[PDB]
Amino acid sequence: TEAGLLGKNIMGTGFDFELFVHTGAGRYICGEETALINSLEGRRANPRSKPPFPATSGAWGKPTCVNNVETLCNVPAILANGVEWYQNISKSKDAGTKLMGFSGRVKNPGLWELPFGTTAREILEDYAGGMRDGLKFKAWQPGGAG
Amino acid sequence: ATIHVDGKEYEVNGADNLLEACLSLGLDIPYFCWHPALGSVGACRQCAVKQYQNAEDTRGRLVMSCMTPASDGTFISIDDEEAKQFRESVVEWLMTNHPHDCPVCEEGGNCHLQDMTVMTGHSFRRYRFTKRTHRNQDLGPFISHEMNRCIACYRCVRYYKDYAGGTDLGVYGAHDNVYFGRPEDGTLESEFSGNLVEICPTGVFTDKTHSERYNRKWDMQFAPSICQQCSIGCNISPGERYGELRRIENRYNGTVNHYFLCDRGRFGYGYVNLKDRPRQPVQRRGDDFITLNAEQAMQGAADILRQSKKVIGIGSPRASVESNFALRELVGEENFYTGIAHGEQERLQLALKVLREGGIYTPALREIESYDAVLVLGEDVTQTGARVALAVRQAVKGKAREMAAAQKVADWQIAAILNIGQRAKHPLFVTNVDDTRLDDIAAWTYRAPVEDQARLGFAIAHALDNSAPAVDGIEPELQSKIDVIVQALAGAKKPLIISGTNAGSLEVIQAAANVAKALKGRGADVGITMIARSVNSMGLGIMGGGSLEEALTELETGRADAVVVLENDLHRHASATRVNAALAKAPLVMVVDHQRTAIMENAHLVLSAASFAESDGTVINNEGRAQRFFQVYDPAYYDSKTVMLESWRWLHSLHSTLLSREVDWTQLDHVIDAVVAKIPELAGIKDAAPDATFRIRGQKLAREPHRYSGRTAMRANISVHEPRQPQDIDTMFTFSMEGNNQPTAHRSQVPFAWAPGWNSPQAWNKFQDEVGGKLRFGDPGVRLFETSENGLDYFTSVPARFQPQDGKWRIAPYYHLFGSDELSQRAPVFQSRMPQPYIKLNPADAAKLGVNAGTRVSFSYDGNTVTLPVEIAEGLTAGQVGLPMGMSGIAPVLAGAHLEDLKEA
Amino acid sequence: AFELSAAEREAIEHEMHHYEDPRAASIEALKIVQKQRGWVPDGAIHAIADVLGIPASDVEGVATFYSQIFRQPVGRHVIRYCDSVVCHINGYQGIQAALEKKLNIKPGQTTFDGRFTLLPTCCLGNCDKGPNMMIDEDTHAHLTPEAIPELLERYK
Ligand SMILES: Cc1cc2nc3c(=O)[nH]c(=O)nc-3n(C[C@H](O)[C@H](O)[C@H](O)COP(=O)(O)O)c2cc1C
Ligand code: SF4
Ligand code: SF4
Ligand code: SF4
Ligand code: FES
Ligand code: FES
Ligand SMILES: [Ca+2]
Repeated sequence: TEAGLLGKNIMGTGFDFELFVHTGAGRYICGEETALINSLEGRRANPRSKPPFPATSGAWGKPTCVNNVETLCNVPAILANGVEWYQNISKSKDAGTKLMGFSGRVKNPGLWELPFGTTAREILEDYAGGMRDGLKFKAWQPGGAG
Repeated sequence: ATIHVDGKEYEVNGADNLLEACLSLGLDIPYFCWHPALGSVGACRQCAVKQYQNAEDTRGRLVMSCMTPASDGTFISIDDEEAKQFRESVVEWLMTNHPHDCPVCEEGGNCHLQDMTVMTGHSFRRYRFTKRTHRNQDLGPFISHEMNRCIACYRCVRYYKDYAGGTDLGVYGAHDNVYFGRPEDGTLESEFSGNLVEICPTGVFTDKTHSERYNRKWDMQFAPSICQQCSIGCNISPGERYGELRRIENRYNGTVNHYFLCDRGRFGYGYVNLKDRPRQPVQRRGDDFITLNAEQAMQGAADILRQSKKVIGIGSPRASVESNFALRELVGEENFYTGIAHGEQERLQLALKVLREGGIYTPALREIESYDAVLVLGEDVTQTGARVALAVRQAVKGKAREMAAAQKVADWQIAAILNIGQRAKHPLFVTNVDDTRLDDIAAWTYRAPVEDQARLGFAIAHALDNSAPAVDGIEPELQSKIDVIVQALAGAKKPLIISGTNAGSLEVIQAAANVAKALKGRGADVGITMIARSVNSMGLGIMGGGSLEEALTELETGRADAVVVLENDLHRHASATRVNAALAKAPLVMVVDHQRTAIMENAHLVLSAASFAESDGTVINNEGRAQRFFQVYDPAYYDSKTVMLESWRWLHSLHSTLLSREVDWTQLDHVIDAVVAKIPELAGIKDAAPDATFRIRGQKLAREPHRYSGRTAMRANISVHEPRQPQDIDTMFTFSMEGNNQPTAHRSQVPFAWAPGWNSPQAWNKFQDEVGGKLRFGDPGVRLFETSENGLDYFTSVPARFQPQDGKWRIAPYYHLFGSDELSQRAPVFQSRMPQPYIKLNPADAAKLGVNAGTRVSFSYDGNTVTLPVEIAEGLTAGQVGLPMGMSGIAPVLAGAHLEDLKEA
Repeated sequence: AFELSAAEREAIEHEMHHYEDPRAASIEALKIVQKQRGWVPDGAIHAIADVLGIPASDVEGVATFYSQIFRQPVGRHVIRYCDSVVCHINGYQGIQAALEKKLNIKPGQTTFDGRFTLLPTCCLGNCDKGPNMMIDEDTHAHLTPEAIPELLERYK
């Protein structure tokens, strides 16, 4: 907003947009999108039923779209470098890159940016360095606790 | 729409969800979190059915039927094995933490959770771990709290908050420690908190008044009666046991009071069980009180009446139509006096003239919820007609309903409706002498004297229609608010104007009639509602007669030497000193009453009348609907020395013994036919209920359930020989189980709801054609008058502004739901709930007198210096003093009355 | 007896400026009261209710719903050890045992002087550096049981 990128008359186009940061109070169910809308309204984070979708009536009965941080991070890359660049990142049905990484008693527990279609053994061996010393691999969860 | 349930075709309404459509067809789907009045939220997951995409589908999918619309060509299955196993699993998961409490729980035999545990066929416990527990809160004198029994169905919070508008009940906690209650211990603030005992499907919220003298539902004797605590006329089921009134359940009337009562009706029944009630006729002989039976009391009373030269009768709005008519027949039409003040009778007659001659349709209580704008003029409905306030809240939420319907959201998906309609609501404009309980949802609240409220109404009528008389002296900001009201009411498809006789002002009713006429002239679908004071106020107004002041002058001048007072204490309608002087001057006072009143000290004869629980009769409610209430129990069954008859029976036998020197304990239908023949305006009360010859395939209607217990032991302490069953010649009901209470029986009067497998209040679903709709074969009750073709004229009597004059003090009425009704005051459980009487004063007036908040001031009216402690009322207008009406010594005839000698004690 | 301060009321009203409905500032109002006074007392619910124009039952339900809004008195410092799955893999149980040995309490309650209170918490979003522990404003990673006395001695 100091540089005019947010607020009234952004970039001289007449478009007004105000961005706020709402810090949560520590509950896991608040990540659910309708429950996120409910907790944004200062209510208990009970999720809502669909239909109606949040696009029809979400936050305070208004049209509302909820998106992840990473999706809104790939949005500027699409809008800057082009669409046909984004479809040609990987030869997979899931276009674009993704933040992947193995964690838990491995040699290199971290996070890297890989195209879709990368096999899980590549992330474990070529990036995480495999398991730690004297540990036999038993199982793995691809996408967290759920 | 067309659905296919278990391979069988059904024709339903497409706007309903699947659960209510299937319950309307007689199919049994277990459910907890859905209610016909509250909508669907899909919490409890009990209503699961299996839905298929088409007829040639085998896999299907589990869906919640309460959240699934009953669209055309919808293929489902209830008796699918997977759906049955899931419903059993839901009941089992609810049963893992449930306390081993059924023998010591007041909901046993009336429990929806018991019914659905049995209905799912779940009876083997494979859970071996610990069960969670909770502390209980104190919710006041009415509702008992037991949080262990909760199943987290969220019905209480949805009803109390989204429906009733209450604020102090809520859901706290988290994952499996969800708590339902108040944030701290204290009385539930809502006037409709008592419906939680029927909303809650478990034993969390229970009737504490019933829990004192608890008995199970199969042990009750029920009757279909009408609540006697105000003029709305809500249908109730009084249930008794061992000769005392035990409980008041809601009785479903789809036209009036469908699922909900108010707390005054539900809990103010304790006056029936008072031990100082008259149970035998008592004659005064010097200082001796001789107890008589029926025959000798009738003989002596008729002899003394025959030696008298003129007998006058003083009726009451508490008494039924038949008893008032019987008194009118006994004393003569010209000698019959309605036992209300001249101003009260004038306001009542004007309200009746507006209702049955104004050409504007008066809605039923259920139909109020469909109006688009509400203007309440001078009537504190939450304290006088509370169910009208609940219906007004529903009509206010109608705007959110319409906004959701504009987005193609179904009417049963209540969460989406409340989400779309965030705070947008239909316009509500309430006027009172102070703040009302509808101010949280009112678009505007006008705190002003009754003359100023009437002037506001006349200004609204003038701005809506220039033919109406104008008001001179309107402030510009008041004119702007009047214009806001005018554009809100003119833009409404169905405006509703509510007023009543409790304001104590004729001009308020005249202004409301003017507003309704102005809206009618513009082509709007306007409705008008008038809130009376007592249960049969409209019936007494239709019957007519003189005022109480005329009867008092007749007693004082010596023209009348005999007075028969029917169900009237005479102190709520006139000054106590003048009433006592007139009754002491009269050589014969005969009080036919069921409550120990103060006028029986000087009464020569006291006839032990029956209350509503021990009598039959007809009552006309505030919208002019005749409703028949039936006797619940015979008072002579347990105490054989009790001579307690109907008031119309007493007066008809007195008339017969006065004429032919012979008693005649008549029948109810004879008195009904006499009313219909003599009074053509009350000709509709014949059709309120069928006569005593009405049968369902040759058998009567049962008052008690099939499993009524202890029939050879309840009276065994008196005598081991079983007494004769009490015969009911007046009505079609029997004082036994030997009768019909089938939900498919062709009748409208239903004493209680019970179907096999449905022992809870959810059996009313079985007793309706569609759930949440009307009673099958029609709701009981008949409107007396139709809407007139031509209306009245504009009332040109526009009052002047309220002028605060020194020395005088205008009494502003402050009604209380617990304390303004006389019989409700007599109930012992209301004494803790009712507040200490506070005299309400403006801060400016209290500074003028120098009195602070809490100090006692003494004032004299009719030579009676009484003292009250001061409460400061900021919303009151200076020059007015607020008085709580109906309380100890403060009669309701003080509304609009001046006051002298307001000084600090 | 609970009186809101002027700074608390100003911050609460400034948070009400950010939304189109004053109810939406209930979580931040409770967090402001908790940050100023350590926790949220019983009168704070009614004070926030009168400020925001929403019923006290709603504020109580919000305060009891969320785990980080404390409705009981806590110590001057809060230990929040992550009990989730990745820190369980990296051995949070030794960290919890060391904390129970040092504080000489069970999780959930407070020390006799109110110096620390111990709380099992959700996943802190630092699973690649597990196990993790949150003191009042500071996150700590790569925990060892021997580092508990030297880490807890810097919080008085
Ligand atoms: C229990 C539960 C927790 C969730 N937590 C998160 C979360 O923490 N962050 C997140 O981005 N999505 C979370 N989601 C997914 C959201 O519902 C939603 O899909 C997402 O936030 C936005 O969708 P998007 O991936 O297209 O941006 C959660 C879903 C569920 C059912
Ligand atoms: S609520 Fe119902 S199931 Fe629970 S203890 Fe009471 S009667 Fe039994
Ligand atoms: S207290 Fe009763 S109505 Fe409320 S959620 Fe629990 S079971 Fe349902
Ligand atoms: S609104 Fe009136 S008639 Fe209805 S339950 Fe209450 S007191 Fe009885
Ligand atoms: S009745 Fe449908 S889920 Fe509760
Ligand atoms: S599992 Fe502990 S920080 Fe995520
Ligand atoms: Ca009878």
